[PDB]
Amino acid sequence: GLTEEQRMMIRELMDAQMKTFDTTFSHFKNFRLPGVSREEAAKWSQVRKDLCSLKVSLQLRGEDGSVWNYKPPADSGGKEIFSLLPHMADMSTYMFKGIISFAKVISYFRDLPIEDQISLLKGAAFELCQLRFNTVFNAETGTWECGRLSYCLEDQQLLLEPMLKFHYMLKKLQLHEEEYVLMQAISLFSPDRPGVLQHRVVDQLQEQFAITLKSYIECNRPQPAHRFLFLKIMAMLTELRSINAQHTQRLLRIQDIHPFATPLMQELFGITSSLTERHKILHRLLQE
Amino acid sequence: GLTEEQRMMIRELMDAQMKTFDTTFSHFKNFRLPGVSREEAAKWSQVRKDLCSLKVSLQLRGEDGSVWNYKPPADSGGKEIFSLLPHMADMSTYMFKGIISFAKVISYFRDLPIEDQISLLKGAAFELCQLRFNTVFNAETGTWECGRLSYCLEDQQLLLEPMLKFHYMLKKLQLHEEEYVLMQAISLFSPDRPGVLQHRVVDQLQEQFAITLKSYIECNRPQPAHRFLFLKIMAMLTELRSINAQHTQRLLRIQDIHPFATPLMQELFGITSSLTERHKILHRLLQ
Ligand SMILES: CC(=O)O[C@H]1CC(=O)OC(C)(C)[C@@H]2CC(=O)[C@]3(C)[C@H](CC[C@@]4(C)[C@H](c5ccoc5)OC(=O)[C@H]5O[C@]543)[C@@]12C
Ligand SMILES: CC(=O)O[C@H]1CC(=O)OC(C)(C)[C@@H]2CC(=O)[C@]3(C)[C@H](CC[C@@]4(C)[C@H](c5ccoc5)OC(=O)[C@H]5O[C@]543)[C@@]12C
Repeated sequence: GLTEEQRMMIRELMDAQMKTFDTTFSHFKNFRLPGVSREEAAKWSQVRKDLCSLKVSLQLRGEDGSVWNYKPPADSGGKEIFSLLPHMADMSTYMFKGIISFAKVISYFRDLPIEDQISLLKGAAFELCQLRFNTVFNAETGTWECGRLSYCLEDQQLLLEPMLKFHYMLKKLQLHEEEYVLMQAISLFSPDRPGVLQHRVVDQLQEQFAITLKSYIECNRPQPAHRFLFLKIMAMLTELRSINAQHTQRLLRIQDIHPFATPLMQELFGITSSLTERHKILHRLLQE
Repeated sequence: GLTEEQRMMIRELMDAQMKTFDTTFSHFKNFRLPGVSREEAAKWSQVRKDLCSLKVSLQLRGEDGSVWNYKPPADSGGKEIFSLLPHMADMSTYMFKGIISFAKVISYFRDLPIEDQISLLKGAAFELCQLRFNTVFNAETGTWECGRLSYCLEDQQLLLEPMLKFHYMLKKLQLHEEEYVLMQAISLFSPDRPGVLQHRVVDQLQEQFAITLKSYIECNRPQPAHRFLFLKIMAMLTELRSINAQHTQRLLRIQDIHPFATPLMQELFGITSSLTERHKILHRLLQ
């Protein structure tokens, strides 16, 4: 059995997840929709590879049963490849606000100095976003099922995209809600994000989330399908950190030649004195 | 061959058609799109019948190669069934303006008194719209191809709807452009529309268009096998008159419980002193 502190810890994380993850996306509104020669050669070739890996069609089900479907242009060579970027920025921004609320509700996060709160969220927002997205990923259809919104991979050869491989591999672990939310906490409380000052405090917090996860698995996963599950999850978290870094770089290349990121995204990802001045939205959201 | 008069009359109609039928729908813009308790319940049950006979899906192909597609809901029970009415009011209004412009170009129509011009257009506008829609109808895919915009039947049992049976049958006749525009003229110059005063003058003009059509077919098509093509065309026109009456009743019932018609549609369909004063937009458009 788990200890009382471990049971209480899982209860609090799960309560926070339920309060701050709009899994039906009911309150995601007012978003944008696609309308109805030197080193620049190499910059465009890269950004074209970057966006082609991120290629999905979009579905919007009306309350009535009606369905709008958007298929992106099939090409790659001009401003047509950027047509979903405003929408993607709005969705991402909505998800990031839910993750910021997730952190704020957690006692262990609330008590950190506000500058470390900023640094941890800068370091983890994309990671916790993928973890939440994975819970609504349908691996059979290659579709993220977001309430009335659906994102469907265009189309083996897609497993070559580390982002997509992550989602398929994580889904195959068949994790419980408790295990997702402990992955979120472990990634959130990463002691070695840039700018974090209380390394030792955050590190001791992370270690207790990891011990709670390992213990949860031991009490609830007797089957041989789940041998080494704890260590697989920890490896997946290390992979998520690498995919995080590849995205930060990917986003900056796209932003350079085609601005699209929202102000909160620019703050989270470093797009241009002290930590609190340079992140006024994050600072405001944390004081609320 | 045709008489030189007949040849000139066909050329006038072809020129009017060329000037006023935006066959690619390039200038249909700014249209609306479906957003992202006694006798009254008996009115709703009839309007539900009226609307589900008028259900298509909507496709919009962007210039960049992207495609937006809209599927309408199942009837259920509520205002969801009205979701495409604003868009259709915009399509119809666009098509009606092109038909008013069509009529205006034609010497034989221009020479009629303004009140009969109004009456003939009120009587025939919907018919000429369907004749023009037929020319962009793809019978194999059940789709009206309107440039970058398509209306697709969803789906044998749809041949039960007179409107759809009309488009499939007319398409099967494989008419020439010249035969369609003569069909438009014969429908437009119908003497028996409500309010027409110069019945005999209009009847004689219609007969000259019918005679021109009959002779066109005699002279251009391989005599036998097209033996009764003219009469088949005339029977399609009769059927179009009845579809026009059914749709007017349909539109009026829908309008009553869910207003959607544009001002021009209100004038054309009688939706509320002299015929001019009750049709100020039509009057303006004709001068
Ligand atoms: C692979 C991809 O296309 O991802 C698409 C669809 C998809 O296949 O899977 C998931 C769910 C993983 C993926 C999650 C995700 O992270 C978002 C929401 C993303 C859309 C584009 C980006 C990457 C956006 C960006 C960055 C640069 O150009 C756009 O940057 C962001 O921070 C995030 O919005 C995302 C989404 C929906
Ligand atoms: C069967 C149907 O779904 O018809 C659809 C699609 C279709 O399959 O075929 C065509 C293309 C011929 C057909 C032509 C047509 O006439 C319009 C534009 C119509 C939509 C509804 C109506 C009838 C509208 C009305 C009246 C009452 O409620 C709306 O009134 C009007 O005057 C016209 O807009 C029309 C349209 C697009």
